Amino acid sequence: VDRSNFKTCDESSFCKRQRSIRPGLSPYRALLDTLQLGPDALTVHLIHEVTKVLLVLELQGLQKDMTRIRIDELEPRRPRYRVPDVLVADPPTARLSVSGRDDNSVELTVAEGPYKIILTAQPFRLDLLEDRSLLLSVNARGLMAFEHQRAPGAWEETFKTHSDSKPYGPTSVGLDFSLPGMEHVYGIPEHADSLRLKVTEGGEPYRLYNLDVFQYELNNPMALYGSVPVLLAHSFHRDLGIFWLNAAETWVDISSNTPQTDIRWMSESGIIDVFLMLGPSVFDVFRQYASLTGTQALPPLFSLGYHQSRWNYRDEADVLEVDQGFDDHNMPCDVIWLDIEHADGKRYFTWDPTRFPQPLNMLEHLASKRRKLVAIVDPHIKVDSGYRVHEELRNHGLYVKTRDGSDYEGWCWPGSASYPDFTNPRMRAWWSNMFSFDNYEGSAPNLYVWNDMNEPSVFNGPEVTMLKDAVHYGGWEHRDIHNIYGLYVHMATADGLIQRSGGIERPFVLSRAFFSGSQRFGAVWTGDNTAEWDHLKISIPMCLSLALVGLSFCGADVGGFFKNPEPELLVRWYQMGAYQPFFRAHAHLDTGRREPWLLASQYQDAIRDALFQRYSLLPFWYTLFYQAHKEGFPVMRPLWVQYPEDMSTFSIEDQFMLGDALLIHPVSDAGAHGVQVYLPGQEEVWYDIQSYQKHHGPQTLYLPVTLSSIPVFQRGGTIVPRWMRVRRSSDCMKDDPITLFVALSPQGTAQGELFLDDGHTFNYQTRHEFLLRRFSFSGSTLVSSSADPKGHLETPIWIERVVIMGAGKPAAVVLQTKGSPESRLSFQHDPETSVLILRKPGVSVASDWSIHLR
Amino acid sequence: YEESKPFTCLDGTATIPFDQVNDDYCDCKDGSDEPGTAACPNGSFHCTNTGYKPLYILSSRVNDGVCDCCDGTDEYNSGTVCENTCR
Ligand SMILES: [N-]=[N+]=Nc1ccc(NCCCCN[C@H]2C[C@](O)(CO)[C@@H](O)[C@H](O)[C@H]2O)c([N+](=O)[O-])c1
Ligand SMILES: [Ca+2]
Ligand SMILES: [Ca+2]
Repeated sequence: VDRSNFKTCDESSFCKRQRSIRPGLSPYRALLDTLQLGPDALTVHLIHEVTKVLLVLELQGLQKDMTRIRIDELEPRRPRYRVPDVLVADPPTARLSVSGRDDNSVELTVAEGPYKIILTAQPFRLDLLEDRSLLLSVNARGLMAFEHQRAPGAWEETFKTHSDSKPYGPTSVGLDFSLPGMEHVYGIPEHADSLRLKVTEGGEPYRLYNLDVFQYELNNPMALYGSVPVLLAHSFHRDLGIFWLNAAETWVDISSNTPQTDIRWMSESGIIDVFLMLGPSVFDVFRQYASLTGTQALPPLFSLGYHQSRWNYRDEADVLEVDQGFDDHNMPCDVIWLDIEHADGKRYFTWDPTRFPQPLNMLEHLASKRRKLVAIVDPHIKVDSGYRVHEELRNHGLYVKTRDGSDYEGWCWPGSASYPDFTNPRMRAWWSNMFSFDNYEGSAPNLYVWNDMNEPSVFNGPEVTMLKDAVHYGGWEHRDIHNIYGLYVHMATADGLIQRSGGIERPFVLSRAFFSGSQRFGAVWTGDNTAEWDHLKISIPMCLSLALVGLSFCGADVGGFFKNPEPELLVRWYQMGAYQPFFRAHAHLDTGRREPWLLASQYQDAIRDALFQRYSLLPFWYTLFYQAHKEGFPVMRPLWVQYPEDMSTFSIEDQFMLGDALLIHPVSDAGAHGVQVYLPGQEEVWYDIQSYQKHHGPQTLYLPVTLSSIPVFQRGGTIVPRWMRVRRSSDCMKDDPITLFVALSPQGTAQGELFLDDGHTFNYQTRHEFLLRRFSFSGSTLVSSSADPKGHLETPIWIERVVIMGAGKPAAVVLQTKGSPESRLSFQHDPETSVLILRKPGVSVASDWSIHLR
Repeated sequence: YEESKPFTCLDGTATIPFDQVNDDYCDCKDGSDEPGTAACPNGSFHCTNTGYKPLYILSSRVNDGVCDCCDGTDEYNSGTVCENTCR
């Protein structure tokens, strides 16, 4: 990357102003005479001691142990930006009470305890407590800064050749937070950086500004394509979260100091609007944040399969050759992707008239293999009087505008292009209607969508994005809205895929740019990575930092986007991607073709093995995503989420968990002969799912590997459902029987869940047509019961096999299910591995049943 | 009255009763007990395909909803009705 195109904090004039304010006595003070305790909030005036500017603090306790702090000007010349459409609801409030008061202090109790907020008047300060434990302090280092709107690089400012007219002058806001007891913080994606965030004191702050960084590099805090202003703090004793609800350019400083971490947020405009999520457990934080910005959209089953992509597949014949290549080489695949060369000169919603002349027939041939297709649709519209999309958007005034009232024009893939104003609800509705089968001619129900370049990328723009003084719906500047522009694209696209179906089909949309709330609209990926071993390694901490902030449907380009991976790296990347949520191979225009059958047989076989393991685990992946959708719990997890008291896990990022059942340590080094796998948990056992060898935790096990090894361990006490009949795509598999893998705890117990529905509609929600089963093992009995009785489903899926790890040989196996005579099952048992296989239970998955080992 | 005999896997790994032949569960390590279902990972399904060449397909493609035999016999209980195309 050429770093000179992108501002450092010093080159960002508001970052330079804010960051020059160093820790010290704050000039802000609360006028306790103005304090009012309102019906859902507390309001009190703040004043700058020197400027005498008057601010208003709106302090709120919220249900589910959360506090919200909002600060705005008392009498602004013009209203400041407050972020819309990100919060899924008005957060339910909890009542504040004054429980203490002196000359310089007011203590507030939230509802009836145990949470208390101490407002200090001079200097202005907030402390948050659970009883007498101090959880968090606000403005403890005096870094609060609120530039008031003055009379219309502090004003006019230039970077390279681009001039920001800056008609409103300095308006930046900033605020600090002190986390006593915390030494590990996480989150604020997206950065090609480690899971555990580094202190910024001697360098750049972490930057949050959706930007298109060409050939981005590793281990640095430059802003990448998406921004989620959510920071998580973990210690042995508690978990906390900070949600800084601002859409403008934001810099984040992190400092360490009895152990304590301080966090400072610095944003260019808008109000101060921050949520304090008090835990105490990390799953409490997940729930708290989920109640604010929603949960992960339930992906249609096919989108959890394998995606085959590149820039670019040539033509319909090429797409069909790729399709047939998967079947001829016995490799599963659900979706083939069409990048920008499938359209007419990068006019989106069109098809190249020579190379894609009959898209319906291409889509019909894919439907006959029960596979899907994804087409790219970017949000920049070619300036072209013959382009109907451009004419309609121009005629209806739905483009982003410059200050002089003309439509903004930049440069992108089709050359000169304009940018629809997706902050305008009328534009988003137009966009969604454009995906109807009549408007998007050539599309069909098995065609889904990829939104790229939606930061927005502008090739001739400052930092390769839109001018700060472009103008959006309701007069707001682009500097106000920048970081939710991509989310609005992702949202309008996803709604369009729903509406074109009459509200029945679940969408699938991959998006490059994102914000808080993007989890509600589909998937994201880490952009243009590189075919190198270190880029393979960094996919884990990048997707883990996205998982912690609610974006569970994450992945990285398998094989790397830039450059050509050596076959061994490609094999290891398939094994890595096979255990990450979003699983797509993608490649740059000038790379050699790397469809997985083009390699020598030894590499083909290891890739096929990784693809089979992924397809077998789809019932498990699907259930984890249903839990993500209902509860807000991440699918891919850091080990410290499952072992919060094991401080040796707080920084691990070459290992991760899927739910609570599977621990993954993929090989990520060329020519490796083994890996060091940390198996955590006291009194915890782990099963090598390839050899069935049981290992007790906690230990670091040295595990030898070959080209075909994917180090995966099942936790004792868990039950993992698999489809052992791998077919060519997931649609072919979704009525097939389930095999249950029971990993016995040392106490001889195990538990697990399973979600099932039709695989693609909202019927699970609108008609309660689904199954949520609970499987539980204790004593010597495996029992299937309903984990949600409201769910019923017509399905042929049955239980064809049970594999129990850690069991002795029984004398007899007996199955009982309601409505059937008591049955005896035959079994096989290996005394070396203590693996018990129950043959063909033959019971419907919708039925209660029990199996007893005598 | 006299009775019936059992089935022996073609690899010789086992002998099972004939009511476990094509019972939709894999009992032979070579897949030979399920020539008519999708139960074995290493099995094969024989397309007779009168009017064209006969063909073997993977067991995983029996009732996957995709027409693999030109005579359509691989899809007999999947919801996909295949037409004869051996012409
Ligand atoms: N500034 N100047 N103009 C430029 C800017 C960039 C540039 N190449 C950058 C390659 C990154 C593209 N990556 C995205 C776009 C896709 O490549 C195709 O839609 C997609 O495949 C991928 O996934 C996406 O992330 C060139 N150039 O080709 O000379 C000229
Ligand atoms: Ca059988
Ligand atoms: Ca078939």
